[PDB]
Amino acid sequence: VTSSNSAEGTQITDTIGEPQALNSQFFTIENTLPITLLRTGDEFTTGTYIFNTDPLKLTHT
Amino acid sequence: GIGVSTGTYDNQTTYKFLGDGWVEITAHASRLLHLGMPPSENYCRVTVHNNQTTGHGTKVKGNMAYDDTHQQIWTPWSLVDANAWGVWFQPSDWQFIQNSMESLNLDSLSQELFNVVVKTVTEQQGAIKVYNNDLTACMMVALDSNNILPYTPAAQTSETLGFYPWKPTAPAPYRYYFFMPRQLSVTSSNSAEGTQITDTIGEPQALNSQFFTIENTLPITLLRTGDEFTTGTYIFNTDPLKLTHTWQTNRHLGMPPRITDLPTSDTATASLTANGDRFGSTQTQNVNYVTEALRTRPAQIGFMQPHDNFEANRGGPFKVPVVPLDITAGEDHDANGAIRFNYGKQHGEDWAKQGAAPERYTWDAIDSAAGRDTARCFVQSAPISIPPNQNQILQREDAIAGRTNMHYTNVFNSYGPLSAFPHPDPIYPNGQIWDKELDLEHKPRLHVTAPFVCKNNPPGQLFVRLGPNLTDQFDPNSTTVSRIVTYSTFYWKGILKFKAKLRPNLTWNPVYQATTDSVANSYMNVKKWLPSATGNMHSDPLICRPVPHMTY
Amino acid sequence: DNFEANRGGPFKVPVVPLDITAGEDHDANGAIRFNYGKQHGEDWAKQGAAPERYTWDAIDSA
Amino acid sequence: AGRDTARCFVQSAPISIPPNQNQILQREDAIAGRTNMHYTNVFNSYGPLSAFPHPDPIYPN
Amino acid sequence: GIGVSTGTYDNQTTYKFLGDGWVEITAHASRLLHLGMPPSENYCRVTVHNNQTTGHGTKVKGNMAYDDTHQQIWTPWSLVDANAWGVWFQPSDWQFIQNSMESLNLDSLSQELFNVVVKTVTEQQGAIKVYNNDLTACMMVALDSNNILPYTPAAQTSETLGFYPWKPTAPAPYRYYFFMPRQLSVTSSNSAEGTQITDTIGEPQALNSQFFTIENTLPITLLRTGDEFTTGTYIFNTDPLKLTHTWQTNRHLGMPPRITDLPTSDTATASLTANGDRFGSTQTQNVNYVTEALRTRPAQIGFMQPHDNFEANRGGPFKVPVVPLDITAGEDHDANGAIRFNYGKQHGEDWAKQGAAPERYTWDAIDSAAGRDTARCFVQSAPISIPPNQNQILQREDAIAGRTNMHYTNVFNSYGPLSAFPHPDPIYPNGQIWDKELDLEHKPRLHVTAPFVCKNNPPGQLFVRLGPNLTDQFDPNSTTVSRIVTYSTFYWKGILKFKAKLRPNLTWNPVYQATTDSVANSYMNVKKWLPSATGNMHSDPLICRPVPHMTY
Amino acid sequence: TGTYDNQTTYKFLGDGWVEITAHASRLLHLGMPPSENYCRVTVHNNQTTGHGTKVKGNMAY
Amino acid sequence: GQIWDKELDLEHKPRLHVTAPFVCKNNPPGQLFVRLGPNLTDQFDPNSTTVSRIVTYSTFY
Ligand SMILES: [Cl-]
Ligand SMILES: [Cl-]
Ligand SMILES: [Cl-]
Ligand code: NA
Ligand code: NA
Ligand code: NA
Repeated sequence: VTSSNSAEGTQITDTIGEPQALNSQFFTIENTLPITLLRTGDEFTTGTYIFNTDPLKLTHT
Repeated sequence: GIGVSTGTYDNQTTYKFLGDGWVEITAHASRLLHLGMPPSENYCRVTVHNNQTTGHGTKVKGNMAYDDTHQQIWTPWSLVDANAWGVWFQPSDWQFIQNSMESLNLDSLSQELFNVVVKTVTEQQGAIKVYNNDLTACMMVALDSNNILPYTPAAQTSETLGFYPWKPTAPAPYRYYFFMPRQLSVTSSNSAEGTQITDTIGEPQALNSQFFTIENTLPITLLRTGDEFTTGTYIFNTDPLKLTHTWQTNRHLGMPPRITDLPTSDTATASLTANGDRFGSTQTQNVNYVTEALRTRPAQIGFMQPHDNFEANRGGPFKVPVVPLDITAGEDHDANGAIRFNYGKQHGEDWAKQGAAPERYTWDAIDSAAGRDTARCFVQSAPISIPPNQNQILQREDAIAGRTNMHYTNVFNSYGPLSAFPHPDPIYPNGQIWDKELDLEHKPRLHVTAPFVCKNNPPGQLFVRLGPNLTDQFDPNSTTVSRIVTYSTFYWKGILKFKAKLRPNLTWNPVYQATTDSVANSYMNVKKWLPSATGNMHSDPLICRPVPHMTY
Repeated sequence: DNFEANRGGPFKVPVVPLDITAGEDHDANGAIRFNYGKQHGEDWAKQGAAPERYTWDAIDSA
Repeated sequence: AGRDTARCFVQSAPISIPPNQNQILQREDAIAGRTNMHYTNVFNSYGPLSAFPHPDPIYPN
Repeated sequence: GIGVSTGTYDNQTTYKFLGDGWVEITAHASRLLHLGMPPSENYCRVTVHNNQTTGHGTKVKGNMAYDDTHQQIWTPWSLVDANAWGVWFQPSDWQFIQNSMESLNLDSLSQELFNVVVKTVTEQQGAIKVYNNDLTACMMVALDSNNILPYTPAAQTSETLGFYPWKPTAPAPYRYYFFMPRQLSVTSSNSAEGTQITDTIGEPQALNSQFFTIENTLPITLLRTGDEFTTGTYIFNTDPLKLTHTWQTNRHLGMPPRITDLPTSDTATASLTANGDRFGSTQTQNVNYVTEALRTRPAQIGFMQPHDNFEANRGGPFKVPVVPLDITAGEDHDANGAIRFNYGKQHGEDWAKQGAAPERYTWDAIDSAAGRDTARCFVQSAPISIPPNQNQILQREDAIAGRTNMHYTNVFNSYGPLSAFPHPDPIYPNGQIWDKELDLEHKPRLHVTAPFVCKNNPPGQLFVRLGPNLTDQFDPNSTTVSRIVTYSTFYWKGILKFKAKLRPNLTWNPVYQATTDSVANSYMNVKKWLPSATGNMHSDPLICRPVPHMTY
Repeated sequence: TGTYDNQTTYKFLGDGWVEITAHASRLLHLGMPPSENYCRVTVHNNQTTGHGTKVKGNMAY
Repeated sequence: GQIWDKELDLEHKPRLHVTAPFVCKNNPPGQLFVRLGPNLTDQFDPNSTTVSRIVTYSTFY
């Protein structure tokens, strides 16, 4: 953290590190999901999903 | 039933897989206990007042933090407490669970006392001691099923049973807090010498006095050598504990901005489109542009906590607890509630180490996404202008109320409706496992000292003590007490069951695992978990929640 | 306008979108400003790289 | 569950004991150069770890 | 069936736990393949003879090891081979299996080809190429169920399918060895210049000639764009593979000698009773005493192997394979069969690396108890005397037949009825998985190139090729061939199932696990399994059998 | 292989309850990816001029 | 405005989200991914980093 008023000699530390073992997560679509191939005569459906959420008031207080 | 055992020793951990990744971890634990007669035969209302005017006293200026004054009810009873990870699993077990499972939950608890032996000591000449069996003598046992008596987690003061099966242990003596008024005024070393420090302790109050006795509240079982005692099975009702840690911070939530083009070489960077022309949303409408730092995120992961905040009630001053989060790059320990504890040889300290001083360790939250780097934090005046001149930005350096070291971050509370954070990590082996909830209408969202809080009523405390072994001469109307020197030993078996689930595996890259190595002086060197040439053991805190997990 | 920092970097802490009052204290009550393209509202006629911008002020007044 | 504002205080960290006047904020100290405005006046300690009883019923009003 | 897909892409690995620690690992693998027309339309009997008198030729003195001469039948067909660990699991999977399981076995194999597309290429002007669909064109497929044709494991020459799902691959061209006499004489650089090196290759022999054609031996399916082809499920019959390594060597087998007293301090040693008075047994009856080194053990763990032994048959000289065991402290690589292999970018090499040179890696057996430290080995004359004078002990230094570098260990064979050793480790991801057994009355106890050898008949090889796409002008009686430039692409899905069992956990100390780290330049640095700024991947061989296990 | 439909239909079940069914349809365009593989890209605006992070007081950028 | 949102996978969750009115109590609707299949040319080498593909694009409803 610095400000325009802040002394000129002051050096700004701006660093970025190497990928960490504890937090690295590399996913690929190919390896995690089943994939459907669609040629011109094909089509694809998700089927119906049911929401479970709370109502939203349409009035203000 | 003199010459026949009344129980079985068993300290093995068995895993039963029911399929679908579900596992039934049954931890058997057994220890040989030693119980000596109480120094006093009755209940005492003891007071501790360290109001010395020198050293670590409370009378010396600026020594509030050193306060130890309080009143307690000392009882002739002892408590058998096994509420600590170290009692149930051997290192490897903990490792295996942490590396392969992703969820863990308490299922049931059972315990029993058996093979009781009572002995008396008499003198001889040279003088040597002789030990005899008092077959008819007995040991008293009581179980508080409804938790009527004050809850006292022994793990908090390293007084649970020993973490080594082949080594004997002893129960901790039972004692509990009693109300006593306590006032202590605030001062600093700089503070004027003439200034007088008020250090007072009052008389027992009618509105808050509670004196309980085991004898008057619980049914007591007498155990002679041929007897044994069981608690029966207790069923836990607690929430599951995640065995993974989170890493996504507010900066990693959602759709990353779209890069303009792919890097040109393996060493190059890529650039986004101009701040002024980028799409997105912010909550600062004084500037016409979006940036990863200004961009609106769903909620706030982690939050600023007041440190090192001390508050005061009738009882006295005390350090307000804080949620254990990541200590960040900056390593702001106290600001993110890192926990430091000191323990004995029975609970980890190297047996070889000598001196009164205990072993100490500082636990840093595994999670890397909810901590706070106080140094890099700051608040900007609005309407917001960028860049800000020194008068429109409050940062670390700036001092509060003209105090060089007191910065805004010290009294800043960021907690709010949008705050989200992980659960404190379980700590093997010194950590407490479960905890009784506070009997208050409005309860806390969690406890710092334990991962599992009983929604209903927690398992009851197990109390023991030797029966007064009187001598030939006894007078009731006399305060004088004569008793035959007696002590006893007995075994304790406990059965703790967990329900755990094996982890999924979807990342392409290998994941971080808890391992051991041969590199000298490494924290994870195999040599630390092996015996020495003369059998000295050493059990250091083990890592946990090694595997990372998506937060959003 | 509170900024906090983690391993990742500095970031503006979000705030609950409430009424901006008579005083019109925008940032203090989390008004939301967003910039969007022609596909999502911007006038198709408008020209230039700059997107259209709008500031949403919570309907609630209490 | 009450609070004795007078005896309350905050200590700078890393924490040192005893603290010199510059590493401890207490009642006396004034905020924004105002004699009677102390930190306790604008301090909010509420948090995930806060627990307290329910207000008492008041007979007969 | 023109505009409709005929299959599903799926490359996910699913774990199904049946309980009791049993797991059903189902590995789905899918790749997009590219097939071009064959350079030649027919079968060729090609010969390779590197008999140059300079460089790496066989005519230069002492260059036997460089021999590459042989004859082969080159076929216009291509082989789809997925027999390699890298095809089925992503790094993390392998890690998870190695860290948590203790046993692994092959269960079933299934494959299918689908979504076939055939295209023709024609020219244009500026000249640019244009691509069109040949809807009516077809691709030929054949499956050798009974393994009539020569078995050719593509893993041996890094020619299996690519280890990256999102990247395209291609089948390897089919070819097989044909008998041809081959003689090459032994020489050394020191060997006299006038000496003439005999380097001969003979004419095809009647007794050993076998020319097979796909057309004449297998039924062939024609696949047009709307067709698809399935192998149906094959069931493996192989033995389980241990996922642990052994450490006990002959020196750690049985009852350790009884120490006289426990060490006096944590730094002290303990001593046994005098050699002359100690109880026990030895197989050297010239000395009246027992010692850990002389003491009789149950059997011999590991054994001495002849290296670098070259033998010769009609075909030519060849390096005799050796059982992959531990390379010891001494690091005697060739003496313990360490395996070194070179592979392409499709199979691991860093995509970023440039130059014709492939990436190379040397695999050292995980097991630490069966290797041999040639340096420290030795043979003592009997009757045995201790200590032995230089004339009654043969050691490393001593030279055989007056050759400075040829020591007895080079031609010593220790194999015998008492030899016991572990199975070669599986090698992810370059390693072959299963292998066909040799059709000889007396078979080998194992194979070096693969962990699973099919007791019965192995899964059949899958062959493919483009159908000759003729032009308007064609003459049969002419050797001239004109064909329309054609190529095709199609998908391949495979399903490999394993039966594996979760490991037990009984040691007190934490056990060695395969982990990842952040330390720069570490072999196990996370950065190796992540993509680069431009997407360059790198998949190095991963450790396996990390957990130790009792041998006796 | 499908039907285009972008109409919003209201179905009143009575008692004031309504079932709003929103149909939405669009024609999409998909071009091939610039790169065939997965990339670990980094963005670092650490310039010492303009809207860089190296200039004093530019954290927000 | 966004309509629904996935809840944060943390033991202690936020009372709401700023970016959306409906937060899925359970699991939210899954994301729909698409991409063109590599359309290779006559010349292709796996051991090469070089990629040649036929220019392709698609449209669908
Ligand atoms: Cl109980
Ligand atoms: Cl097959
Ligand atoms: Cl959906
Ligand atoms: Na600190
Ligand atoms: Na504003
Ligand atoms: Na070697």
